[PDB]
Amino acid sequence: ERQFHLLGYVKWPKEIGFYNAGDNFELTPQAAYRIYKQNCDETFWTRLHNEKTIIHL
Amino acid sequence: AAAIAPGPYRRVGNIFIVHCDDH
Amino acid sequence: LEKAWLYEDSIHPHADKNPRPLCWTDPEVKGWKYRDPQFIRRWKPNEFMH
Amino acid sequence: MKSVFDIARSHVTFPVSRDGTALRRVLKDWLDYTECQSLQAKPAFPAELCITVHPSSYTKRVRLLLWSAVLPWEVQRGLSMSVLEPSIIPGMLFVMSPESAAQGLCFWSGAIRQPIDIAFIAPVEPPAADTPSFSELRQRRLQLSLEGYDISRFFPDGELESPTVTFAVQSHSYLDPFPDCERRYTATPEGVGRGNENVRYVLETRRNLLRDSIRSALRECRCTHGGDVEVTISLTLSDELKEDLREKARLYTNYVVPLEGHVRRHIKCLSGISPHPPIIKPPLPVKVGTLASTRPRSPMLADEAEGRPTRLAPSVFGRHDAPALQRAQQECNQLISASALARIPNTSPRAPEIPPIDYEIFDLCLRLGLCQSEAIYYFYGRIMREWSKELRRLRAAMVLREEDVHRMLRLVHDPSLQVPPELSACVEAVASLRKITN
Amino acid sequence: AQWVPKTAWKVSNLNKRYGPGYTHMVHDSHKLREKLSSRKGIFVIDVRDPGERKLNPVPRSVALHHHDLLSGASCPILPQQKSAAELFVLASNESRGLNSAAALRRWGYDSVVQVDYNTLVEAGYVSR
Amino acid sequence: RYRTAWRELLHPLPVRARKMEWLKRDAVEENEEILRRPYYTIKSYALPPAVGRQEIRGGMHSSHSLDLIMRQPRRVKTPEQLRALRDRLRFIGVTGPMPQATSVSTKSYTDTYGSRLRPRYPESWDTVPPHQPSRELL
Amino acid sequence: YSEARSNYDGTSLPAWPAPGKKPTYPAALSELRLPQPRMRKTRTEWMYYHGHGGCPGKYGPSREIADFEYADGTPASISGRRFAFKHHQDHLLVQLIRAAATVERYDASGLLPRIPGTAEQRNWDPAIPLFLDGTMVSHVCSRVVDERMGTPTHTPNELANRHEGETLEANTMFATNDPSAFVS
Amino acid sequence: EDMPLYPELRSALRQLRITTPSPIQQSAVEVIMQRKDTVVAAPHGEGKTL
Amino acid sequence: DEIQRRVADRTCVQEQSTREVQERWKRHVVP
Amino acid sequence: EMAPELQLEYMPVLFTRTILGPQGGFAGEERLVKLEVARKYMEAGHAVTPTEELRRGLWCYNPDTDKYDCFIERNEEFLDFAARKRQWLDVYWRVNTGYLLFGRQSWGQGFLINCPLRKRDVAQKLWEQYKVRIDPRLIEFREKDRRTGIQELGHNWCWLYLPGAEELGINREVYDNKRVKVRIHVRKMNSMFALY
Ligand SMILES: Nc1ncnc2c1ncn2[C@@H]1O[C@H](COP(=O)(O)OP(=O)(O)OP(=O)(O)O)[C@@H](O)[C@H]1O
Repeated sequence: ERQFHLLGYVKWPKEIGFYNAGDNFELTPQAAYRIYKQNCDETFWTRLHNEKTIIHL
Repeated sequence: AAAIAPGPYRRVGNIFIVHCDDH
Repeated sequence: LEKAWLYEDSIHPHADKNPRPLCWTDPEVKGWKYRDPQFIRRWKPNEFMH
Repeated sequence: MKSVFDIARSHVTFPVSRDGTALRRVLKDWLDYTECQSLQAKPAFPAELCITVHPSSYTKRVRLLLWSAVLPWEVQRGLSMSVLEPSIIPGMLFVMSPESAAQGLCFWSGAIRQPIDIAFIAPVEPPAADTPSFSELRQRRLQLSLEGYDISRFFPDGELESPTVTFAVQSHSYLDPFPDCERRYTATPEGVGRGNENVRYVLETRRNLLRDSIRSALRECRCTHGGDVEVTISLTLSDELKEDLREKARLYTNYVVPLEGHVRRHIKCLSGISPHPPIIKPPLPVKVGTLASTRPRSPMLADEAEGRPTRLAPSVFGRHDAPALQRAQQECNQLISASALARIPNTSPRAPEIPPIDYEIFDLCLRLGLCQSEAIYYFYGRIMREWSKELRRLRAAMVLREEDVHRMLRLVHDPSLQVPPELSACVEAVASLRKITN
Repeated sequence: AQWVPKTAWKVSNLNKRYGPGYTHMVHDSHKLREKLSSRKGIFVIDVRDPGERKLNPVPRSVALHHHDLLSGASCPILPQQKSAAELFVLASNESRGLNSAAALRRWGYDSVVQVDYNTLVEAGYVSR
Repeated sequence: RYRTAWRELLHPLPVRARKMEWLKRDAVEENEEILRRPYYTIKSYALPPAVGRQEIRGGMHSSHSLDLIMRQPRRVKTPEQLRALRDRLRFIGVTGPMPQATSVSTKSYTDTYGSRLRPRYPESWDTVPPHQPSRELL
Repeated sequence: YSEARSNYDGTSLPAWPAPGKKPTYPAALSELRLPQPRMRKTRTEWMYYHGHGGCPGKYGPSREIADFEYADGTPASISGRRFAFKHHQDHLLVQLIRAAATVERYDASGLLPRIPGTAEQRNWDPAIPLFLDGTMVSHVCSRVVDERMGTPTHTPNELANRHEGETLEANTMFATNDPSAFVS
Repeated sequence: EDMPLYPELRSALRQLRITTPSPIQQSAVEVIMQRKDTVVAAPHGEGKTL
Repeated sequence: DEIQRRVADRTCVQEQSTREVQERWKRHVVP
Repeated sequence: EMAPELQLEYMPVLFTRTILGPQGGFAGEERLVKLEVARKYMEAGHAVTPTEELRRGLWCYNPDTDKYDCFIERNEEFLDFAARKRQWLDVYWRVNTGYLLFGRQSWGQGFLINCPLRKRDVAQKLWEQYKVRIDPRLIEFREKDRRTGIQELGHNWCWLYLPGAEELGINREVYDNKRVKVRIHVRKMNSMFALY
């Protein structure tokens, strides 16, 4: 837990994302769609962001 | 309330309670 | 000392004893400091002279 | 419109390091901009006041035109001798220093024409972005920044560039004008933001603006209560307003600090402070040390040479009697006794020459906030002594000119400033006995 | 506007050449009289010799010693509201007046004005 | 910081001992602060005694009732009331005669039972009377 | 039966608040004048707070209340140690009364000075402001104790040689009026 | 010259042809001028008389 | 934001070809 | 005002040259100095007998040309300025001349102190054995002492900054008119004067 909080990662609820069997941070498709709906028109959003949202869906 | 306390004045001293804390 | 059963693996023949899992808290739980974050203050309608 | 940037573009040519009249002209022009120009003639920039309604959401925004006060004269003047009104609501935005914010911020109704409502706000970051990792990232970015202003005093958190920061009103208060120029005359933040280093922005505007806006925003509140509601007040700045704030901070950092240094040098010059074989061997300057000679004998003795004299010690090269030693001391002008050397200093007995008091510079510093502490420390005692002596002469019945008397009388009767009561009373008594008014 | 602190003006006393000492000696009789007649209370403390204050009695005045004032033995008698309270130190010696003013400032009373017996008489606070 | 790194190795006491020594220093400073107070304090008859007090806040202390008594206004308002209460104060074991202003038939306990005789006091754990009335005479 | 008194009269403060109101809690921190360090009260400090001076069985109800009584209500007898404890309480009260009477007679005679502290304390502590304008073996012992404990340190003879009667004067050119310099 | 002497004593020293004080005179002259009971201890022939 | 600010120091083109377009889209759609 | 039996041991003296010490004075001061000290001063030439014309005006020592050709009229403001400059030079001389002794406790024969010395204690000892009232803010510890203090047992020192020197013109005679070197000596004293 000390190393986790030192690197600076956050414990999100399971509805958002979680560390899967390979300890990779997998993001929920619902969470990805909501992140898209919020950050549609931001400056950093890109074609690759839309592609990854479709990938998660 | 912004003025000096009226009436006569009484002088009040003090007393000490001393407790020995070391040998 | 004989009341200790040491097994380098999880396999042990003490299944008929039903050993209850022993849970102990390490006394070192200090964070050594914790400053509270700054949050946006929430105001009440009657607070503004009402 | 006349702006501080135009004033600096005009002052670009005045030689301040070589002349004193040019520095006086610069201070006079800044005093003209501060007192002779109208607040309506000074440029303003738009901003919005968001009010989020949480039932436990509805948001209402108000159009505000804010005057930015970043320079010291603007900050100390405020809404003094000016009016807000001669769909958008006028206002004034004060940007304080972290040094002054760590201390208790206190505002006062100094020569205001209208009762004002002030709001102490702070730039707050979301909790997810408020972690020490993002804080360290912001610190590294500010250290690597190439901007003009000093990051230590102006925006030490990057709230102008942070995409997630929001300027939240952490406290509010009001200021009522004095009965002479037109019941709380002072205001300090309380509750949340008490002694907070993040509360560095003040917003002065029309009285009861917050309450009126909250009342106009709360419309469903009646039904939600008939069938507890919270309010969140935040301030959003336009891009042009943020650019003006950044430009004022840069102008401060790059112009006022050298201007303050020139004012300090001028005050020092006006106070009189200007920068710069025999048997007895006198003290001589230590020879220049080589690499190994300057290198100590041990790494622990590196701090031993912290405090060392730059001159050697006097010495006697032989064994002599007392009359011979005294004759040698008299011939070499060097005493042997360290006690005698310490007790008999070679100092000038006359007082250093000091030019007369510059009431113009004193008044300019007191009215512009530039080197105010230096001006006080260097001239307050002189002025008090001169006026006390003149008052003694007048009571027993000059050196004090009528122009200086008029300047001091105006400075004392200025409502926008506060002078000590002893100085005010002394000036008033001297004027009343010398038959000088206004 | 931002309020300049009262302690910002204390940097003048740090001048080693024109320091205060190493002075409210001038008062308009009419102004002092109207101020006292508007206050209508006990705001005058006289710090002077007992024989002196017996020779020149001043009613409605508090007879205290400057050493007591400096030590703080008169704090419960002091007005206890150091903001709005203004005190008048009556001393025949200007040095004693300055010392009493310094003691009151140390205990938290900045609004302290030094008055003279002749000034008080010509203002009419002391009856005859 | 070689000198500091070397000084860190030089310590006669552990951290707890150093903390105790610093607490002792704070106690000495408290004694000095208490001794720096004046000998007396000029007060008034009307105002409560806890008005000119020079002074871990918000919680109740062991002197709560004492502070309440010090904060409540004084019960003797004027020296006239002071003397009107003190003149009726009577001393029994005082050496000397006492007046008979009010009543004549009323005799004193000593006038009735001499000076060597005492009333039989109930002697119990709660009632401890002054045994041996002859030891009290110097 | 059973007796429970924390006071001589048996009176006390209301132990319980009004129904539905927040209670009052004692100060948990040790009563140290400095704001830091902050330390929770020890058990001995809590005993001192609640009135049992130091340890249990001393200056509290556990010692003042009678140990037993007969079933018909008859109280116990007076023990010698009980009489000694009553005399000890009387001795404390007599100490208090005599000290207060001494202070009162000193104030009446005018022996209480207007300057706080003694001359040694004024010469040692700079936080105090400047106030300007039979047998004899025991007496000799007091005099030598005073001579040994009056001046703990001397001014170096290089500045003022005390053998010639030279003394230094107070140089208050860099002094301050506010006590915050010594308080903080 | 560092010790206080009257002009008549200065002339007496010049008459006796004495300029520099001996170690006993450097120490004992000051103590006696302070009016203290002094024990002037020095070897033979060091100016103990003066 | 931190990524973009650290990349723009050693970026290829010094102009605002794409970032100004992104800012225009934001200013036109978001508010 | 001094009693005659005491004043018999003094004599009025006008100081021609500034002299630091308990029996010294600034140039142009009328001072009652002891008999022997005044004799030494008048023999060295640093003082004269206060005649009336001398009290009006007196020639003082000029350090620029090393002669007594600097005439000075004794005025009120001049006496004030000279008294203040003399106070500054006197406190500098007191602080820079001798040591400052601190008797403290140290468990065993260690090298450090139990409770480190702070600016409050330094100012306390300054006032105690030098009769100098300052505020602790003017004291500056060394770089190795910024963290803890004078915890080291033995010979130590710190800086004492004296701000008001340029207004008085004390930049030439003093080696450093901005700060003084306060030699401090800490001694392990377990006697009654430990208190720590
Ligand atoms: N400062 C001086 N310089 C040179 N000569 C000196 C000085 N003082 C004393 N003398 C000479 O030293 C001689 C001896 O002096 P003095 O009689 O004091 O010695 P003494 O110690 O008394 O010897 P003794 O103990 O044998 O009597 C004298 O004749 C004197 O001239």
